[PDB]
Amino acid sequence: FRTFPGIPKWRKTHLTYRIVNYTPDLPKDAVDSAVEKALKVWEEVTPLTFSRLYEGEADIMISFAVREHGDFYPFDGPGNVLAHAYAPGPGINGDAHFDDDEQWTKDTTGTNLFLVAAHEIGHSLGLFHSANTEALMYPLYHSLTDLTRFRLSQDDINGIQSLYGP
Ligand SMILES: CC(C)C[C@H](CC(=O)NO)C(=O)N[C@@H](CC(C)C)C(=O)N[C@@H](Cc1ccccc1)C(N)=O
Ligand SMILES: [Ca+2]
Ligand SMILES: [Zn+2]
Ligand SMILES: [Zn+2]
Repeated sequence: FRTFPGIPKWRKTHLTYRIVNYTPDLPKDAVDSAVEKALKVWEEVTPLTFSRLYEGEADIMISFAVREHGDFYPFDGPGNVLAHAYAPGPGINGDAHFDDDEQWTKDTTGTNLFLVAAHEIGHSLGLFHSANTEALMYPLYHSLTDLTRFRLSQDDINGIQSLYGP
């Protein structure tokens, strides 16, 4: 497990993400919105303030890809999960690859570029793996994607209470 205290591998409580690429299916624009939303309430919980790439490097950068790349999770094509992501520090710091195999969709999900985002974004920092109802860890895209107040994992939130160092 990652996270805490005084935050992960960042000396800022004002971070960023970067959709390196953005597969133009949701569209690219609604894929940015799938991510950017996820981000938004992750910044209500911790003291952090996430946003898209202010400059330089980021926290969790993401590229789309996995039509069948073969990293972690499965390139399963449109439908299923999709992110074959791995941790903050390890990978292009906070690395996640989202099935460009999909045709991003939010038809309940099918696949929506939003939870690959949540799973990734929460995965990197340290709100990484649990088992609840609403959590980023509630483990199969049919989520509580009401990202107005998504209310992340309550356990992996106890790690966002670290991000929250200040
Ligand atoms: C983003 C979050 C939802 C990821 C979860 C849980 C997780 O944290 N795994 O590490 C997941 O990977 N679930 C996969 C496991 C594996 C394939 C990587 C799954 O059950 N996927 C469904 C996809 C799905 C989606 C909608 C309807 C039906 C089925 C499946 N392959 O049966
Ligand atoms: Ca898939
Ligand atoms: Zn990959
Ligand atoms: Zn996971």
